[PDB]
Amino acid sequence: TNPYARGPNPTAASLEASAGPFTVRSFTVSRPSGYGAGTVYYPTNAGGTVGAIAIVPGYTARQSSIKWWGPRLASHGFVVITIDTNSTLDQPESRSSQQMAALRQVASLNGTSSSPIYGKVDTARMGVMGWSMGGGGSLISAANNPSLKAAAPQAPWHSSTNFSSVTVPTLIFACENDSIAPVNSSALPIYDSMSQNAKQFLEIKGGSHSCANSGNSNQALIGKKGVAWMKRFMDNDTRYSTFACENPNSTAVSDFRTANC
Repeated sequence: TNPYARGPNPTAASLEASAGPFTVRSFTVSRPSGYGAGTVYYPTNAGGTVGAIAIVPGYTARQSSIKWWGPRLASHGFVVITIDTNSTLDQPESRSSQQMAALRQVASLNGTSSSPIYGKVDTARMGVMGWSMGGGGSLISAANNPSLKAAAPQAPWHSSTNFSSVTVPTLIFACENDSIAPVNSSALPIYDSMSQNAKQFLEIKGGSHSCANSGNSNQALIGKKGVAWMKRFMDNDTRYSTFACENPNSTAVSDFRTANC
């Protein structure tokens, strides 16, 4: 039996719902270590230790843009830290460093007896997500730290599209009508560069650059896919293999690709 499996067997309905099975609480990081600010979301009633995920916004943006992932993922059995960067104008390499610093501080808090997440984290199982430059930072993080278990950036933005070094299972959310980081010059070339890993491409039909942000109108589908990918790869949880790897065959998806899943 898989020691990392948490929660009831998934259904499409349970993964499309606003909340998973676990109760979620959150706190503000008192003294952020290597990044600007953070909120930690965590399950209060998981049956074991859970992996941790660090999420980074885009240029000019703050936690609000990516906050919805905090409760959505934590309610399925993850500790999620959403960050503000040291500067809203930080570039992808700095964003990646700050994302990894946030994961490090989650590990610090797991070993800090006063913290609400004391002993709640399996520090060997971690994932990275983020929007635009924060998505590029997620891909840099994965390239530089292949022990990361999963990556799921959204509408990624990076000066290079060559991520052939990435061996981490990577799901790329993309937005069809993105005019900031057009799919044809950013998200798709990034996807196509990745040759060694489980990978997936999910493009939201008609989506603007903010199509996977807080307040999007596709939270059932996007949330199902993000949770399923993290469950399958961070928890080795093959109960999620079909949800993670399937084409959802959805009229809301204008481009779907997957390989080695």
